[PDB]
Amino acid sequence: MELPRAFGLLLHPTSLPGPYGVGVLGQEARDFLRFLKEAGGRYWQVLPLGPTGYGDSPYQSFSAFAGNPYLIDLRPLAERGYVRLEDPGFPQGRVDYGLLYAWKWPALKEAFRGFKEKASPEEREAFAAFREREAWWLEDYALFMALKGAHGGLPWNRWPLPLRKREEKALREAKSALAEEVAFHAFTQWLFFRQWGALKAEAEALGIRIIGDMPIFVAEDSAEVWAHPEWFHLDEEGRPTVVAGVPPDYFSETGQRWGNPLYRWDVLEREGFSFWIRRLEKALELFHLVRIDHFRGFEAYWEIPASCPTAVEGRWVKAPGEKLFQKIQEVFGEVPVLAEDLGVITPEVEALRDRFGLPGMKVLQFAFDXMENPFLPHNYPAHGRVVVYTGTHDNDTTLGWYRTATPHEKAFMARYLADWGITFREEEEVPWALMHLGMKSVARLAVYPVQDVLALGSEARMNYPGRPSGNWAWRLLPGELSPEHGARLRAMAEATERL
Repeated sequence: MELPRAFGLLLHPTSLPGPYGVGVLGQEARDFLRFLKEAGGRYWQVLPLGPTGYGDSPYQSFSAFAGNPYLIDLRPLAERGYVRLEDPGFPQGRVDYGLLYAWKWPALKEAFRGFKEKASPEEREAFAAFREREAWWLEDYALFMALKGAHGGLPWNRWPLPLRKREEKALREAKSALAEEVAFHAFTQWLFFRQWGALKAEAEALGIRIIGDMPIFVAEDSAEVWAHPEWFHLDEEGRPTVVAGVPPDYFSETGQRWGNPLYRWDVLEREGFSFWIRRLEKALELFHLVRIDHFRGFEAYWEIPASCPTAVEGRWVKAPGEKLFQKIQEVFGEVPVLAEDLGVITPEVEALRDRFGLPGMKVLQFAFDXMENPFLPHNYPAHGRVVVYTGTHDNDTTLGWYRTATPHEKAFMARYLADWGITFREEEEVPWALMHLGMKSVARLAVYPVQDVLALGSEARMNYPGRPSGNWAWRLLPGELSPEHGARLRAMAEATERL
């Protein structure tokens, strides 16, 4: 792809302001695009947009194709008279997922019954046309979700055998018995993609490009895994025999055990890689660029045995990334894909990343704990084909990171900033200082989390890997991201040839 000198902002839609407990795809989503555009930004980065389960994690989704029903704006539904909206008293600046689960799900089911009652026949036909078009994933997803309501919320590999093993009869039966619930689930998707679609056109008109996020491994308890068990390393009970993650590290004694099911790469290859083709086609329908997390996993992955509680035990296994990407380029003609190449990177990963022209990432928060550090701007690629962040959604906010930074990191940070003419007076100025450094760098694309723009502390951290609760809940306050914040970003971009 072509990456011009620009800046953008990272903001998961759940973090948008507005009523009813969670950011949605309506007015405030548009207001934020307007803000971005007037600030000179050309990129909006979001996290995966699928339905969430236990933990509320976008990275542990019930489906690789579906959209998050929590993101649906209920306001258009109320106007059409499908539902009456009663706000139960949501808190400010955070998603109370418990209340959202207890309130938003019923409200959606209400809107569906109300839709069936009053919707015009053209609305019903378009909905039905959507179901026919998206059928190759939707039928499994919608049945998957309905099956949870018939089975106490159990994961697919815990449902009765006939349903777990996907017998034709059991399936056809279940689909008949759960007809209405199956349709409700499909109705959430119809709404999601039409709403996302309208938002994507708004960004397009405003000249903003949306960077999507595609995890390499999908979730154990998900419709696609349930529908293609042969593609993953599962036992006959449908349970992972080995799981994903990363081995012991400099930054992690035990490493991280993700729990994701691992692909049977050889079986995907003989089959033709349709899963990947499908995922990319789909991502490109929603986004202009897509970031693939754990990119190095296309070359080799850490195979953790299921019966091991950490990441300490395991083995590296090669993956046919070279073959997959040659197939992708042959079939798509272009990989508008960004690579997440953090952690320990071998020359085999770099070769493969560079072989396909994929820009990697740089994280400033990791640049000061040691001049040779690759996260320092003077060590960036001569031509700047990289994305620089202060920190991602997995890191603390820059201010938060700085308050707990070691004495040697702070001292070197300040000496390095001065070498670039950047100085600061108070620790609260550190986010902007590092953003300026990133904008002054050769990195074609500087993308910053909105929390750094507001210089927020640790309370506004989005994900703390390792903590099981409290994540993905940060939300902006109405009018918190002000016009002055915009003009300030504009000037920085103007001053650094990013406009």
